[PDB]
Amino acid sequence: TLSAEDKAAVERSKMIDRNLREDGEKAAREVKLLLLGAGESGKSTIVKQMKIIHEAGYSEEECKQYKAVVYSNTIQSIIAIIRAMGRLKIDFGDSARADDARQLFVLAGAAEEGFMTAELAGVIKRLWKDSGVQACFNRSREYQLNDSAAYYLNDLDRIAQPNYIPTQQDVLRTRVKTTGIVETHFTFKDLHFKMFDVGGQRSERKKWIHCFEGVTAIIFCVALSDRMHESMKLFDSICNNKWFTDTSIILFLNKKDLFEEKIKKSPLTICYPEYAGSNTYEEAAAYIQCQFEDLNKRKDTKEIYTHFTCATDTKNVQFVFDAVTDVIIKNNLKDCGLF
Amino acid sequence: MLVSKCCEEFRDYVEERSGEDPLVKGIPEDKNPFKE
Amino acid sequence: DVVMTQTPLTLSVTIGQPASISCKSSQSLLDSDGETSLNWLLQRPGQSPKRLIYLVSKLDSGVPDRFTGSGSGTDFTLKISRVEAADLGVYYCWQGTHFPLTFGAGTKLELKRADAAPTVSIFPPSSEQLTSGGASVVCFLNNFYPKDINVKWKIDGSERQNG
Amino acid sequence: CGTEGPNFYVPFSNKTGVVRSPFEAPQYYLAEPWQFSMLAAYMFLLIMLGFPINFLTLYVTVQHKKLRTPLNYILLNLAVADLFMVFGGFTTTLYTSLHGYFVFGPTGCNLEGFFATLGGEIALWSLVVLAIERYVVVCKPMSNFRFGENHAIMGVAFTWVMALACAAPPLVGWSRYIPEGMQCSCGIDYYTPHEETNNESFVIYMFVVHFIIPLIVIFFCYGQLVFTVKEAAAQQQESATTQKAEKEVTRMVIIYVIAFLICWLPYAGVAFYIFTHQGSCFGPIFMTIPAFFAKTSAVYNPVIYIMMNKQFRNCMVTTLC
Amino acid sequence: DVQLVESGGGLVQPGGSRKLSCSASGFAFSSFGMHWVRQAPEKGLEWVAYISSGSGTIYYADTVKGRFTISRDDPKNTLFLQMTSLRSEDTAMYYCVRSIYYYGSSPFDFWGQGTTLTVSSGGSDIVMTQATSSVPVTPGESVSISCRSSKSLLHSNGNTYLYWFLQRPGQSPQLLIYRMSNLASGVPDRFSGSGSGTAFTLTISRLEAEDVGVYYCMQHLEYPLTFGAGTKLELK
Amino acid sequence: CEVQLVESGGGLVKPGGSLKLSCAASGFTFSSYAMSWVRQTPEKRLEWVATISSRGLYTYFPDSMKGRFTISRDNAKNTLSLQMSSLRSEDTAMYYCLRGGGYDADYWGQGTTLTVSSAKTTAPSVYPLAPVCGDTTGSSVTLGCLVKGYFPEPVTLTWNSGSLS
Amino acid sequence: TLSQITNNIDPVGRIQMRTRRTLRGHLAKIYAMHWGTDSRLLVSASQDGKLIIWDSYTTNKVHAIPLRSSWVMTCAYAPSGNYVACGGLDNICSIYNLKTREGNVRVSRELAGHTGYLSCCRFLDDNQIVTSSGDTTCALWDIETGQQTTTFTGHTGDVMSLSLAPDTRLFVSGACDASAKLWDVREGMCRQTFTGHESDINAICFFPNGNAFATGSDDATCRLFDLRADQELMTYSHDNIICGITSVSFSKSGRLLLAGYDDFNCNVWDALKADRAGVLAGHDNRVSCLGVTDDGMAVATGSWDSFLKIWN
Repeated sequence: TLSAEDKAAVERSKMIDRNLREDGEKAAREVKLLLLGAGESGKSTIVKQMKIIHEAGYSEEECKQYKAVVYSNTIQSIIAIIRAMGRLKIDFGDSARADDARQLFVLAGAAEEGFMTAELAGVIKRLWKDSGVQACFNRSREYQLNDSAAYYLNDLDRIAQPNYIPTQQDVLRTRVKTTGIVETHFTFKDLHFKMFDVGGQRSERKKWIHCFEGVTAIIFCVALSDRMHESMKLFDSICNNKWFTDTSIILFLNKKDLFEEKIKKSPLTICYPEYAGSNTYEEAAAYIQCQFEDLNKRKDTKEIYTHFTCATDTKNVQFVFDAVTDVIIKNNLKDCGLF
Repeated sequence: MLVSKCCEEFRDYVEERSGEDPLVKGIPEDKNPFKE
Repeated sequence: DVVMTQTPLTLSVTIGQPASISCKSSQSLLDSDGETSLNWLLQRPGQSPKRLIYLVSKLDSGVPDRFTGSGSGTDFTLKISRVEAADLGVYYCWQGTHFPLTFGAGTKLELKRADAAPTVSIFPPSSEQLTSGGASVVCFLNNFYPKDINVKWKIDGSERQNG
Repeated sequence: CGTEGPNFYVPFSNKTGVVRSPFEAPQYYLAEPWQFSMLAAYMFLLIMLGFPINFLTLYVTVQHKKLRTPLNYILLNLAVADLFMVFGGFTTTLYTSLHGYFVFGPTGCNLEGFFATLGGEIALWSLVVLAIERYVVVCKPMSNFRFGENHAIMGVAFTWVMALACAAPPLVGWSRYIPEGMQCSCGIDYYTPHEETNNESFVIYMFVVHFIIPLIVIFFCYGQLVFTVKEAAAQQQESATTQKAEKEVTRMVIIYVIAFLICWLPYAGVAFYIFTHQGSCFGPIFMTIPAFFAKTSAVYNPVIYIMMNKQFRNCMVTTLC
Repeated sequence: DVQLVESGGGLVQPGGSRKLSCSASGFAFSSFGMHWVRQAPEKGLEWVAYISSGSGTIYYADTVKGRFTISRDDPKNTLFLQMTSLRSEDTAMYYCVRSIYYYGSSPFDFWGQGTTLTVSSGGSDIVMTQATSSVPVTPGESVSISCRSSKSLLHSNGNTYLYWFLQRPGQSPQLLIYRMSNLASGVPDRFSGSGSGTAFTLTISRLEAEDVGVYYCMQHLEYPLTFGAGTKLELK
Repeated sequence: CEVQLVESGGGLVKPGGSLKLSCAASGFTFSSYAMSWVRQTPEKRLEWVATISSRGLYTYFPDSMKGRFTISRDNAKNTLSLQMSSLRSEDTAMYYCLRGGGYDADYWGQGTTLTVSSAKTTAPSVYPLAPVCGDTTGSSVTLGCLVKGYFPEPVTLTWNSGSLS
Repeated sequence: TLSQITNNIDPVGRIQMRTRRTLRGHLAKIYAMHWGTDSRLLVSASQDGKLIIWDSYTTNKVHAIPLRSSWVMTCAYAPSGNYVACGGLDNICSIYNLKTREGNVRVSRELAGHTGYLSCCRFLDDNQIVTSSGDTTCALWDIETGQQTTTFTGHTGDVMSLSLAPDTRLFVSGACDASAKLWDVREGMCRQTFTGHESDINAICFFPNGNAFATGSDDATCRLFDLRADQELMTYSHDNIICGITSVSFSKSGRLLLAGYDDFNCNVWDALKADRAGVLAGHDNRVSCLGVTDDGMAVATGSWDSFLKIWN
């Protein structure tokens, strides 16, 4: 029995293991929706207004995941300002702040979750009122500074109540440079939905050609009326890949008002000169769907979910939740012995 | 620079490396803490 | 010696040929923040000195892109792709890393004059000045030959270095 | 009506003096040897069909590890069950109608009755549990739950627990195992009285636990399934393949129900008519009708639930040779 | 900043009960095992009790099992030691010591300041022997202290479970060397350890001022954990 | 208001004397911008003078000259002033005041001239000598002028309504 | 060719390696693994949001690190054992200190600046790390100061993965321009560029003396490339393998060529005789990764089936 002090590592391993099992048991039950497209100037923007208008859910917890981001923005902003004070040789209006400045470097490692004693708040209020700090803020175009720096520091009263709920505009302000992804953790009909709006296309084919597999649904955005043959080639390559034989393609033909006007004035033949149908929505949409689905050639079933949509009043949540439920049911029956 | 010189290099590096690999040479179980 | 050396000290360059001048500092110019306090400056005769390059790579407003600073530590290089009339003057590399601030020796860039027949105008002092114990000869030498020649002073048949 | 014995009861009057012990003389005075000739040949027929299916099942599950999933374990259970019916039932009955009398003694009688009843009950509740499993998986009643190998293992163990809760008591001192019908097959004495072994409480226990609960459970689960699928079909009016799946599932569930009633409502009706219509007596010729139906269930349950399953039907391409 | 602050010490009548506390902050308290070690007035260190991280494993010294209880409240990051039927021989300075056990970890790497308890008046264990109780030294010289055990400390797993600690006068003990060759964080490379099986030596080169104190060797092969009596360094 | 840089105080000073240069900067954030003084010797050698921070709490001066020059600044006129005593021969130079410090000195001031000489101002003797007859028929003829004893520079000489220099 | 040069030497013969350990516990796809330099500790990356470091000798998980972003594509272990570097579609390389960690997990650095996904990374020492990204650039970062200090541009398509020379003086990169490029770390530029695959090149590794390397591609071939001769030496392709290759590693002597296939197998080639020497089976889904210990005693395989297996 070579257990000597060692019969302690196993116990640790079993506690870590239990933790890994518990997060894992909960996860994987999430319904994940992947949005792709953006092959145009503004597709995901159209997606964003439809999301704003027809999608919601702001529990306390989703607002809470932005707490660390708010704090990090604030701390990094004040750090940037202080460092610029050192760089530009700006002195305190009152030499007693030199003591604050020593504390400042200490309180700068105090950047933990939600340390907002009245003393720190007063130090920040005093710095923000300083003329050299105001001078830096008004010269912020020469360095990097959140545009909302003054907005928040001037709003500390509103910001510090424990019932603060970030607005939608607050979220829009959360700064995104090169990568995004959109997340929500709302509850609805006892299902936890997770919806992801991704862009970055026109070049990231390799990320979906094989990085995705097992996802619940694809949402493919197409610019109806906004080179083109290369797009058909990319879709052919992705669409017909043997590893994606069993994955559903769901199509939201968006900007339908402009498309309906364009097909009145712009023939479908610009894209497909061999098209002999009429320039009605139904025939042109059916023809496009046919051209895409014909690229498969290796699948007896289709289960394509086609939708007929209207204006800003369209009951979207009913439509989205019915489609989620039918796909989950058919995907639960497919592997329960019944067929 | 042709292939066979580098191939003598691959030989003269490979030859005295059998004595360390425990797979091709195989391994006695006493020379591994992987006995159960 | 305290050497703040810009090299070469004197260069004759063809019109349009690029010029590269090296700057060597007696001490390292890196501060605690990892930055470089370097300015490339041009001082023209009759005009205020004008900054050419700031922070090695940030080109100053209104300065042509022909001026390019490069380098690190004590090794600096200022490059001019095209030598033009505005480039005339004295070139300096100025560091603000160490206090008191130190100024470089500079490179004197001037345009070569055109070759022409030797124009010599001489005004010896009059006999009144010669009997007065003083001698001041006024000598204008325009487009003289050879180029490699120094100002000659001859007194009583002997060359005089002083004066 | 019958010849009461200590270790036996022959449903045939001894007032003539003709009846003998079923452990002793070939009982060729109850019926002419041609009837037992067909009986034995039929048992041999079902042997050369039953061991084929269940063995091929085992070989194929071994061969293809894609089928090695938690959900398929209870089908392995079914294979085992019918192997019980093969060894406990058919072979010793063969060796007795071939002889005319039961050779291995009353202890072999207990062995046969035990293993036969054990196999039949394990199969019964294996089917109950599979239906329960499909209910939980598809209807998803339990919010935020998974169905892994642990649950299949608890299900199998539970089937063995309940099966032993029926087959083992006659081995410890409750209702006795005796040759029933043509006396070549030993089973529970549900048809005579015997106060020493308390047959009534045991038979009532059997009728309720091994009849009322299975029927109630199957109706409830499948009712919820049909209700769920009808609602789903109601919501997705335009998906043709879903309409196909609805129709096919309903076809198969109705098949399942009729198979299960065929399998068990014979014993139920016989015992119930014994109970409410006291004072009667039927003989072996009609008393071997239910044995017929049960053994053939030993036949046509392996086809329907192993052969027809499209997760095993897809091996039948790789199976027939 | 990792802190362990013991409290609850004091003077107690014999036979009474007392709960000591050790308050932890600045680290993941619940991930660490915790020990209580005590030191009689003029004596060495003796291990008292252990509670694992997660409280799944608890060990007591024989003279204390059944009567004394060690416990921890991990959510409140506090360790407790409840003492009963206190005798005069329980009078000691008590240190709380943290210890995480995993491949390559350094057990016993941080000690609290300790709390003092004073009680009024009224075999199978490995013996470790340092036959020399004190040694006079002069600065700059190099010393080698030795200690030996009656059984081999080399285990069938290949490890030799030997630790060396230093207690400077008036301060808490400080870990110096673990598993024969690892330099403790912050300890100068002038310390070095060697030995074989049952006899071991710690050598200091160019001994400095701060090096003065009592040096203990210790086995962690099996519980109860046991210390040597300690070796004092006197100036000439 | 208008960004203005005015320098004053330059001229001739006797050895051992004192003189006050002043640079006034207006139209911009004088209080939040540093300031610099730089001297240029007539021998085309630039020599650093001084650099003061935006608010004047940190001042950098060469040690070889400390104790001779005094710097001060007034926010009432936004003006920097520098007094010099015990000047040397090398202090005869062109002085520029620059907005910002060594890390932000982008604009250079006009500057003023400082000359030190122990000689007292003397009227220069000016005598024009024209070329002899017969050597004046060329296309370009340059006259001669003997100016002796000149102090200080420059000496103004105008002939023919000042047309010729 | 190597094949016609080594024909006389004896073949290796029967390679019958067995599982000495099965590492159980991921419950989703594994995307990455990395051997520690002790040939004993290792890190694995899974879509469960966990980075696990295991002591492979006892079969114990040393750490399970919860990731802030689950869309991971690459990870790396610092040779000191002091740090890891985990990437993601967030374009950020997060650095984690494994030793001065007084028990909780802490972000030690967030490397920001790529404009496409971080596809690969390799440490130099606790200072500098070389990384590749889908933005078509590679970059060397000073982690302490957080700045991209060196940048390797010149690829014209997405950069897929990277391989450090054994002496860490050179590195090679493979991209979707179907090219590999050899880069000198300190000048930050390309000495040589090697083309020939028609596919994006997804994978590459080195002969142990650092003087040659082999690549593996989704085009179902492996290729041998020589640095000093600057060209392909050999192609490895079964005619009936048209699927992608996921992973490559050499045996200690270079004698064995290990290759992972979409067909669920790891074929082992005799590098000297071009004969297939062996197969690693036992998995129910794609082998996505593999590696040989620095000391040569064992190989680990990682798979789409969420399990790791240890072989010798």
